[PDB]
Amino acid sequence: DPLLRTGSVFGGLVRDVRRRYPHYPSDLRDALHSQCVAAVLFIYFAALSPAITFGGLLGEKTEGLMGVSELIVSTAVLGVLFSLLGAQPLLVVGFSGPLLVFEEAFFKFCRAQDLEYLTGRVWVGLWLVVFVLALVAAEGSFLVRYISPFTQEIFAFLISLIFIYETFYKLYKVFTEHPLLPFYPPEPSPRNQPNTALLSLILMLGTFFIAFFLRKFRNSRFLGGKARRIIGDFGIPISILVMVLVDYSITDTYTQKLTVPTGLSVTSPDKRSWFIPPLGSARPFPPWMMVAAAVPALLVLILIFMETQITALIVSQKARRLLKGSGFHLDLLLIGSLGGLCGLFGLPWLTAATVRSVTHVNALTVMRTAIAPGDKPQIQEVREQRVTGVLIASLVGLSIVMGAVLRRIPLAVLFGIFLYMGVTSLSGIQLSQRLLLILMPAKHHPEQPYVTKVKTWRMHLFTCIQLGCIALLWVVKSTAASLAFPFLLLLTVPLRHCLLPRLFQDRELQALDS
Amino acid sequence: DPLLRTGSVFGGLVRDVRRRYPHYPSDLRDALHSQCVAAVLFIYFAALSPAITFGGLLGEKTEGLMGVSELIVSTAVLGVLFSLLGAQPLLVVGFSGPLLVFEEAFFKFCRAQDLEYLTGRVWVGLWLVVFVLALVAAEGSFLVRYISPFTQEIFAFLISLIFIYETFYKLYKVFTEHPLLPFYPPEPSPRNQPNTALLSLILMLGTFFIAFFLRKFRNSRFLGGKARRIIGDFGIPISILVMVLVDYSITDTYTQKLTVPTGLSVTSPDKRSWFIPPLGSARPFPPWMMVAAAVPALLVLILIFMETQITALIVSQKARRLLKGSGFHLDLLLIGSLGGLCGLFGLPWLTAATVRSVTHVNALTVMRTAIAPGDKPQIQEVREQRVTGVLIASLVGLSIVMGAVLRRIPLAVLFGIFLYMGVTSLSGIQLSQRLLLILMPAKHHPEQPYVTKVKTWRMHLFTCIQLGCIALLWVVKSTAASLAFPFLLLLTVPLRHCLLPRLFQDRELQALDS
Ligand SMILES: O=S(=O)(O)c1cc(NCS)ccc1CCc1ccc(NCS)cc1S(=O)(=O)O
Ligand SMILES: O=S(=O)(O)c1cc(NCS)ccc1CCc1ccc(NCS)cc1S(=O)(=O)O
Repeated sequence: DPLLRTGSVFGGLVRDVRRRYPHYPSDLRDALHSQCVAAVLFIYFAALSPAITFGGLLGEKTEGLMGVSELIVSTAVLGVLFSLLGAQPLLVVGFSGPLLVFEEAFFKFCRAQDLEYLTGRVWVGLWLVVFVLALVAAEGSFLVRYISPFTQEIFAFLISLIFIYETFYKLYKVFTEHPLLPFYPPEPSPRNQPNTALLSLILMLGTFFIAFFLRKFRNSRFLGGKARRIIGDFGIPISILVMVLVDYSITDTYTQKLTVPTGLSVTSPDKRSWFIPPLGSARPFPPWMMVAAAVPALLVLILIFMETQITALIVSQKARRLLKGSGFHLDLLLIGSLGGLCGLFGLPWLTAATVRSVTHVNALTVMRTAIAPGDKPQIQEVREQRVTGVLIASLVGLSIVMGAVLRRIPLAVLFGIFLYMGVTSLSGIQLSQRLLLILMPAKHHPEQPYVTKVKTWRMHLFTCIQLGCIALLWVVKSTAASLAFPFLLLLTVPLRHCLLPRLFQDRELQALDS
Repeated sequence: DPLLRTGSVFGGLVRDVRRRYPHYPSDLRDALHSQCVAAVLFIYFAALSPAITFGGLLGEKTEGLMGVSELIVSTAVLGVLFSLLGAQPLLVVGFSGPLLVFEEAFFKFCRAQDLEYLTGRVWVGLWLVVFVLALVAAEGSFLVRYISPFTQEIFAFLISLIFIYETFYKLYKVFTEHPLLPFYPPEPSPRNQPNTALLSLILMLGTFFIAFFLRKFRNSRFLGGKARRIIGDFGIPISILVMVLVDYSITDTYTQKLTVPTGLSVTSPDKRSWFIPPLGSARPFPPWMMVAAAVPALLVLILIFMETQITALIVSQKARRLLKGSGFHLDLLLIGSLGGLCGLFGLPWLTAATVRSVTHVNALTVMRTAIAPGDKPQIQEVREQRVTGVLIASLVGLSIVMGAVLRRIPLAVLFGIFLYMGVTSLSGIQLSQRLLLILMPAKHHPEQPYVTKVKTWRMHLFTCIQLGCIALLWVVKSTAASLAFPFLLLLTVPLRHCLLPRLFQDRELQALDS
């Protein structure tokens, strides 16, 4: 019962520490195997590229005040610290879209009001630290028990769908950069090149298909058990290596490759330095902003809380075989304090990543080798340790001095890897199965509790409600009011706890929503 | 059994006619369904393109004396006649590689000895007719009982492997004429075009994958049974239509398309006419060639007999549920007489096609709708009728006046269709399963009679012997002694009936070889 209120200050944090910290030698010892290496290799590529993309976008939006190096430094430091001190070291911290939206809006507000951007960020971080400490002190992390699988399913489905849509847009943009033309006259990124877009499509599809086939090969009967396990562990590294070699063999055509800033330096050394004075560099900071910086701190707190808590709820589900423990009080305090302290150095705030953490947990899941003939395998154990997160964060940080190797890796292989990750992420959601059940006839439905105890027409209405909520949420972030997305997401708890029982019966709700 | 000798002249032919001909109204009536349309649409494309390819090759080899229109006319006429009068109307007649080799060798011999080519072909055809009549009269078609599944599996495996290899050398060739170049300066088939090879590869892979996925969709649970059956029947037409539409949407890039001669005319109207005088056109024909034309007739008879009889053996296997009957005496007489009469008009000889007939039978197989969960589907029936062959031959003949539609179909879609056909053809051979069994561990082998009653190491030796025979046969036709391939193939019957019992036991041979 980690969500029970004790009535004493710092009680939940004390319970979390006392529950988790004794297992530390086990955490250090569990990581000696070959699956951890494959997980590290996969998740390092899964985590490095979003840093580059969001650093480029941030540099575009904030006129070069924050760039790629800032995001890389923040990711490395925060990930290392959280993995070393967290109670759930299987979470992956990084930048996300809502944080980018908030940063852009805050930059617009600061520019409109003739204020300094980084000093305002500093005071926002300080107020966020104060608010997070106050919230943790009052055991405010017990509201998580009010978050039903309704909201969790909606959030996960929307996040994975958005992830998938963005990979396809970045391929489309390749083809508009390099259209297929009848004539290519002979001649600052290259433009209007032949054989580029089709080769990128081929590389993406090949990487995806090799990864899928090697994943399917695990449950076959060919070769020995040890060889099957080893080959299935390293399916994604094998796909990446094979497609990189295929791309390297062809030396006539231009393909876009990974680029990283070289050296540890700020993006714009003339405009700013590493340390941001809290009282102002060129102008005094007015005290009224010093006082009024609480509201953006409140918005950041709401964003970080909702994201981290929903991710922690999804990761620690009972069907996923999580044993060593869970952290609902320590992780929030760690993330909030580190984010608030990051403001003094002009570094962006971070949160828990949903797709990356889910993929990290999936990569470490061990299935039973005694697979029943013609039966779906079941989870044997999940390996819990602290080495993988530290190694991933260290590699992300050290990627700055490893640009020579990274310049040989095309982006289409990473596009295929992202497609594989997004497709795999959608298979662990009950909404996916209840959406597949719509196409099949009613006489072929499995023996799930929401099939036998609920009428067929009364079960499809729940799925329709969830789909409508997801569509409304996507429509709202598409527009310019995307800053109100978290409030709209938290609004689904009153909907389930006040309006849903008025339509459905308690028995139906107990089986459908569990 | 139809393989028993009666002791009277024309006894086997009389028995075959009396067994098969009463079912004629059933043969005409069985064709009223939707699967026949899909089979016709698939096999028409399966049959038309080899005529074009072999017509081009024949025109190259014979200096334009025989071309594409001659092959089309021969295919149409012989197919229509055989389907109307045959006892096994599920066979598909057409040109093959061995026939091309014989024609090239005969042309070389005629050129070296200063003789006319078509008159020699006329006399070869007449001697072939005489030999076929003599062989059929003496009940010589009872030697087919000495052809064990050893030879049948060897032949089928080799033929399918060659088919697949040739589909990948015509894409390699497609890439070779259109290499990927850094620069494409603007400047008789087009050459050195951009975006052609990669687009052809994409079209091939897309057609193959759509066909495979739609074939897999048959055994799923989505949608109703009727919709599943209808969609699975038309998987290959749907793949072809979708990929043709995709290619048509892109109008910037050059792709090679189907071309057919227009009008009904001889390839070289100046050199020859439709009728070949048997006494000589420009020079008298020496009687010594008139007498000595028996040996090439013997070679042609051996080739046609072996190919047609092996194909008929493979098609009429007991596991394939053939009911209306089989023809071992009527089909040989029909094919031999029609081929011999074809010589007078300067048309090439035809034989039964293995891959095309196997695909034709597979396309008309009906599987039981009561599919057991987690179990292989069972064959319910095979639709035996005469309409499909007549329609396919008529369409092949009429394709001359339908070039406008045919010019919009790229060849890469057909390459993908050929790959699908070749892959599907290899799944009905026991050698395929016994070759898959090598990779799997000995504790996972099924309960087939060649597993339980034979030691594991003693069964792998039979597969090695078969593979060595196949490799030797392929090596022999690669070289210039490919005219002796049929003799080498028939040499495998003494090997099985004289040498194999000296090594294996009676029980081992009975279990391993049917
Ligand atoms: O976070 S994602 O990995 O899906 C992502 C990937 C790319 N490119 C390939 S790494 C580009 C953008 C995104 C995230 C886009 C996004 C997601 C959620 C929200 N919520 C807004 S309240 C907003 C965005 S936004 O950046 O398009 O505004
Ligand atoms: O008969 S096939 O459909 O495999 C074929 C197809 C193509 N091109 C695409 S339709 C080209 C050639 C062939 C057949 C080649 C062949 C097959 C068997 C033999 N054995 C007789 S000794 C010989 C040949 S050959 O034409 O290469 O000599």
